[PDB]
Amino acid sequence: TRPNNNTRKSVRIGPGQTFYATGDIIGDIKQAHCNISEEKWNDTLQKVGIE
Amino acid sequence: TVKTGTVEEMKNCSFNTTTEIRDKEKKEYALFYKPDIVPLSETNNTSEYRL
Amino acid sequence: ALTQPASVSGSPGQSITISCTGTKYDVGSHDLVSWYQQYPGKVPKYMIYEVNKRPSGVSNRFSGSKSGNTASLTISGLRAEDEADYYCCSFGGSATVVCGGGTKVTVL
Amino acid sequence: QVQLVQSGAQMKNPGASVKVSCAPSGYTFTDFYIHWLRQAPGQGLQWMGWMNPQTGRTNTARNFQGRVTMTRDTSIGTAYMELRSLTSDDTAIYYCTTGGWISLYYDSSYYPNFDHWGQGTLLTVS
Ligand SMILES: *[C@@H]1O[C@H](CO)[C@@H](O[C@@H]2O[C@H](CO)[C@@H](O[C@@H]3O[C@H](CO)[C@@H](O)[C@H](O[C@H]4O[C@H](CO)[C@@H](O)[C@H](O)[C@@H]4O[C@H]4O[C@H](CO)[C@@H](O)[C@H](O)[C@@H]4O[C@H]4O[C@H](CO)[C@@H](O)[C@H](O)[C@@H]4O)[C@@H]3O)[C@H](O)[C@H]2NC(C)=O)[C@H](O)[C@H]1NC(C)=O
Ligand SMILES: *[C@@H]1O[C@H](CO)[C@@H](O[C@@H]2O[C@H](CO)[C@@H](O[C@@H]3O[C@H](CO)[C@@H](O)[C@H](O)[C@@H]3O)[C@H](O)[C@H]2NC(C)=O)[C@H](O)[C@H]1NC(C)=O
Repeated sequence: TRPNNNTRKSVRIGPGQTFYATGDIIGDIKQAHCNISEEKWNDTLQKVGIE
Repeated sequence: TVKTGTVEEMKNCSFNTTTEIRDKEKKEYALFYKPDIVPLSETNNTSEYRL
Repeated sequence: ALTQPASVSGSPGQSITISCTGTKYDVGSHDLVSWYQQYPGKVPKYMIYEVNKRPSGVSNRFSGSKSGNTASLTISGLRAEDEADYYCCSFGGSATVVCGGGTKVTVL
Repeated sequence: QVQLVQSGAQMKNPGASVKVSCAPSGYTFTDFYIHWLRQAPGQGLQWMGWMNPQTGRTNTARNFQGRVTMTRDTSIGTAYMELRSLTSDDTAIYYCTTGGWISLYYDSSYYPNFDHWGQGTLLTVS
């Protein structure tokens, strides 16, 4: 996940081209993180150890 | 420094973008991540950066 | 901002409800609705935090609900102690919270 | 138990600006958000802004954008709120309240969970 509420703003460049980039973070600040169960990962390393 | 508070990962960059008309340039900004941004050469550690 | 009725009344032993309504953004988007009691001349009190959950110390007489772009508190087993103002505060716009005008309760 | 102390009553002429102060007690200062609330005499509650005491990030309602700024001192364990461009209609009670729980992984800033309320302080403009 990425908890923070990024916006998106377009920058007009040249004849009709646009460039999308972040404009603001309307919320608070976060940490991007990934979650795995510790029990399931212990099992899936124990069995990989056995094999 | 979004709303009185620091964010460690994102830089608020401002650059002169070209409008649709070739003559007129416009000052524009966007929040670029780190990794995407590198300090620029030939300057005395100032706040000048490039992609 | 955010609409609420002005007042409500009933006799002791009855049950009454107080409603709150807002746009699809404020109340319709999240289950973040909280109800605060206030006796006149006192700091408010803390009754319902999520739309249908109570904290410690709050009687089971009080309970909440949500439906679409509106939510409502339920007061059950009325007595003279329930004569107080009640405000709803809910998740507002971007990263804000907006509060209603408040409803007065009169126990006959 | 926990208590939230606030400044005493205030009196001002229009345009003077006031910095109200809040001082929580009984819990770690940087573990819970601080939410600032207003109640004009005879009116309903109105929300001004929240603050992240861990990092000083703050946000205010649209009808206070720039008109209000709030900061804190973690060493003292207190929070401040400066209101600018006073009118006669700003006469109100101001409450300091304890919001959600800070964590690095989910935004609890906007959660309307005002667990504990300050005593409230009266600001008078006339
Ligand atoms: C990836 O993994 C990470 C790590 O596991 C995940 O981070 C964890 O995420 C959890 C949420 O999913 C988070 O849980 C929180 O933990 C705190 C720790 O104390 C806990 O207080 C929180 O629970 C309260 O708040 C929730 C909000 O909905 C309530 O549902 C819950 O019932 C608790 O409410 C009580 O305490 C609140 C404290 O603010 C009160 O505001 C609230 O009103 C309620 O009442 C108390 O106060 C009353 C007085 O006002 C009193 O009368 C009453 O008796 C109560 O005392 C919540 O569970 C973990 O903390 C978090 N871990 C870390 C390390 O950050 C992450 O989410 C994962 N990501 C994904 C995408 O899965
Ligand atoms: C995350 O950010 C989005 C915006 O990037 C927030 O959604 C926005 O919420 C505001 C509420 O103040 C909406 O404003 C309203 O727009 C309507 C027209 O759509 C207008 O008539 C109203 O007067 C008001 O201006 C805005 O439209 C809406 N934008 C989107 C794209 O949904 C969202 O609330 C944020 N969520 C969190 C949890 O921070």
